[PDB]
Amino acid sequence: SPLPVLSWANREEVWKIMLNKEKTYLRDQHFLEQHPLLQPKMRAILLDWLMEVCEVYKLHRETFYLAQDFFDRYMATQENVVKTLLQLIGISSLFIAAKLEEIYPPKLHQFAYVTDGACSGDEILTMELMIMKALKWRLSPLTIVSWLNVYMQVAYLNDLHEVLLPQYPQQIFIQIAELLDLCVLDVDCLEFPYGILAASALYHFSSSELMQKVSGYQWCDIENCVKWMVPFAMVIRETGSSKLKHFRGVADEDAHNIQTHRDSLDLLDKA
Amino acid sequence: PMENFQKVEKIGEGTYGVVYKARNKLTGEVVALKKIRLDTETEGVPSTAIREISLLKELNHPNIVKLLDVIHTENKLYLVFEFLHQDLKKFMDASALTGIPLPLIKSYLFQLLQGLAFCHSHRVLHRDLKPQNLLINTEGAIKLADFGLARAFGVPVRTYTHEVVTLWYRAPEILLGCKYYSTAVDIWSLGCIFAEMVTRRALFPGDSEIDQLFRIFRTLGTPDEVVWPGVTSMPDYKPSFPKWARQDFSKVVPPLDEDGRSLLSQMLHYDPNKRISAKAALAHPFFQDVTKPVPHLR
Ligand SMILES: O=C1NCCCNC(=O)c2cccc(n2)Nc2cc([nH]n2)[C@H]2CC[C@H](C2)O1
Repeated sequence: SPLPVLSWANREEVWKIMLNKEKTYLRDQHFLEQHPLLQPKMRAILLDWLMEVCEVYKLHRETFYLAQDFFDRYMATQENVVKTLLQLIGISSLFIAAKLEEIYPPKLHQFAYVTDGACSGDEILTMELMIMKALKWRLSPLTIVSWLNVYMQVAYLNDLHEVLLPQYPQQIFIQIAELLDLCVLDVDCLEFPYGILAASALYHFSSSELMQKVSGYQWCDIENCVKWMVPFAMVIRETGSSKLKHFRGVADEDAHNIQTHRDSLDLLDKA
Repeated sequence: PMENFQKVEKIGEGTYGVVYKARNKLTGEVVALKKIRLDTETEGVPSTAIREISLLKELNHPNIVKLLDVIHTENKLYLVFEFLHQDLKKFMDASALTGIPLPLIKSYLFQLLQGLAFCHSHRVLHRDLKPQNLLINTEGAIKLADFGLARAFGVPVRTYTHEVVTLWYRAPEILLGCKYYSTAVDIWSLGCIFAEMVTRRALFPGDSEIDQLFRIFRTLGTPDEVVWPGVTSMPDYKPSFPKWARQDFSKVVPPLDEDGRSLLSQMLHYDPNKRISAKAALAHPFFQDVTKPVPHLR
């Protein structure tokens, strides 16, 4: 429990419920064997696609990671899906996400527009209901990026240990988010609890000591994740870290929370 | 589809949607049914319906009105809820001559704080706490309802929708245009509901954003950088706001002992940072008779 004492609740209870939550939300790095017509690389291409459309429409990272987590949780419920309706399943996931997370989401037709007419507004509305019925309407996961937001606040604490008004640097967040974004494109990531992936990514940009202070997790807990993440880590350092953009109409105290895209194409293949 | 469900009466229509009392006539099991016309819904399952269903799935508590099922039929989405017979405005109206007896007030508040403390520990803000949204049954229970304006907050919180809480139950930090907010807006609402239960009247019946602020000021005093650090730097704060003096709490809630007046004032602290928590309220001396011994370790 890396939270300091909370005014509103038992810091331990808050943290248990959040850990307790992660447990009632299953994931499977080996769900694409339920669909033996499908190749692991297909998923990466798709999630790479969502990130693109998220940047254009200035959607939050939380929105992207909800889409990802709706995708991979949904497929695990299904059987023998074909490449054909991967665009529909993903853009419909982003649609649900965007409606959950944004104050003023895009409108249904924008989600059909991007599809280049491979998906109709009313295919989207059909799929969204099957996805939501299939996930038993459990649409409130702790995303990979949501743990990075936790950790970054805990790292930047003072006297009156307020964990709620967000106080941390935007450029460090951007740089760790880049490493997590690349890591997600590869289904092997779903081996590691989302808490651990975020913890493990921060470790690469800091130390086992900071990681423990902010996450709780002991070196052994993240040890294997850290080892798996190594190749994605070095590949991001070989190229240099990216810069915090300002976004049009998006304020500045909110500019790190906007999802972004660079050519994470070849970058994943080195690994 | 809609199998064993006989509609018995329309309970209402009003932002929450269309809601009917229904009987499982096989079982004599009474539910509340919320009907969502998908066909007339441009943007598909409404954002407010997706958020309320996922939130209530993971909010199982005795003082939170349960979501029993979600049935998709015929371009209709049906939300099936636990059913409670009356809401607290109608109860308070029906009780305005006799008063609500102080045992029931204490009990009802205590229970509401237990629901609210469950939501907050689960990082959920209600954001629309008013008597119309507090449902009572025939066994002395009260429960939170309408999670359509509710929202999960991040441990490190983010800027949330600014159009929240109906005007009379709205916290001063929201009226003055605060950037961030969290658990304290819900506590201001219960504070307003507490006094209302006591006085048989809305505590702060404003007819506009500015009139609400002024009614708040007239009762609790125009705030300054002493009682509420940052207040003078807030977007909708105006150096011109008149200067009124806080009022004795023995005359704004006359029926109320030492402990009540304590509880309510801490529930109505101007500074969101100081406003009591739901958890801490449950541990108040006002409740000393209801709350009992526990231990602690390191
Ligand atoms: O979204 C809401 N809004 C609460 C205010 C509207 N309902 C009433 O005013 C009312 C009045 C008298 C009895 C009654 N509701 N019974 C009832 C209703 C529900 N369960 N039990 C479910 C239906 C969706 C949840 C809770 O309510």
